[PDB]
Amino acid sequence: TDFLTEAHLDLPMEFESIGKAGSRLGTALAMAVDHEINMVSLVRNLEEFFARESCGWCTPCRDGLPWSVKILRALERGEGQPGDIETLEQLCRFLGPGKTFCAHAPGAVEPLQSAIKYFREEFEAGIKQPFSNTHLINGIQPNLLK
Amino acid sequence: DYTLTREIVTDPLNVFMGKLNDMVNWGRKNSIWPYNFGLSCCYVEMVTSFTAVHDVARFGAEVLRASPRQADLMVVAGTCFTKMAPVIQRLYDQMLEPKWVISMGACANSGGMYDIYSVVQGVDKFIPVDVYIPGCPPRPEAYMQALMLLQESIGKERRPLSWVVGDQGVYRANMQSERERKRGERIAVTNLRTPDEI
Ligand code: SF4
Ligand code: SF4
Repeated sequence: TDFLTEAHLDLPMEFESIGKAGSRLGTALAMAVDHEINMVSLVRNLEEFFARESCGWCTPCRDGLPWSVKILRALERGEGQPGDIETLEQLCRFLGPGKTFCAHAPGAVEPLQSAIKYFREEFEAGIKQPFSNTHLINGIQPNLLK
Repeated sequence: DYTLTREIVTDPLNVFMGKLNDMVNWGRKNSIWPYNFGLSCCYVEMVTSFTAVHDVARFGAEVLRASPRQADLMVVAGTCFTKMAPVIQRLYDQMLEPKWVISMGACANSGGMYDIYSVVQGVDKFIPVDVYIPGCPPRPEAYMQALMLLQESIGKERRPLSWVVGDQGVYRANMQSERERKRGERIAVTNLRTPDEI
């Protein structure tokens, strides 16, 4: 289920009330997160659970949850690179209902998108190195994209 | 080793006759008069070799002739188009002995990149060739290198001294291929300059 803030504590625990708030009622067994919990680490733990509990049938869950896991591991270690949060947002967009074979991956991407929406400053703090996907090959001048 | 035309034979070569035949070959190889014949882009690099920045006149091979009777070397530098092939054959037939042929460029060598309905696949389909130059085009110094190869071929050949005295057969030396001669130094190359610099 999507994370909610302190201001959402006043609405009733019904299906449509939580659904209009941007989350799901789910099992209605709520979990509180205090200020001492890093949201990047928490969402990393959640996505490690969800990626390792993929059944492996369909491509977006099976091959997109581990990418989000690796991005969150890099963000937790301070080795994030530009485009990582954009990749996470696109993963939340493309793992929604109907895109995957079952509802496991939409539930996987609900906390990630909610935490990026509400606690973006913790995710941007993990980006500390420039983007580098290629090493230099001696004798070949790279195509310097702008 | 030698090739006979009138057959693979041995070297036929008195001590005055051998020296004077060597002087004949030296005069022939140091006085080569190419024929002026423009086919395609390879001719542009050939006349680039004729100019001042290369100066093929140093070898004595700048005398360009518009008449095949006064030309000893025919440089087929260009594509052998089907309409031009009888012209090339007639120009080659109009030349006088001794006559040598250098194919310049992939078109003259084999047809090159034009395996097409209107191109003869190489000038050796109908005209004998003594020196082939790969390239498209070969650079002017490659033409000069082929000229030196032709001089080495000329200096090792035996031709009839006169049409009334002696053997009238033409002997052409079966020289070692340049590929096998340069295989010793070419394979030993390890590192080349990187293409990023100048
Ligand atoms: S979304 Fe469902 S069907 Fe697809 S791999 Fe994940 S658990 Fe399996
Ligand atoms: S070999 Fe290449 S450069 Fe020479 S005539 Fe043919 S196309 Fe032109």
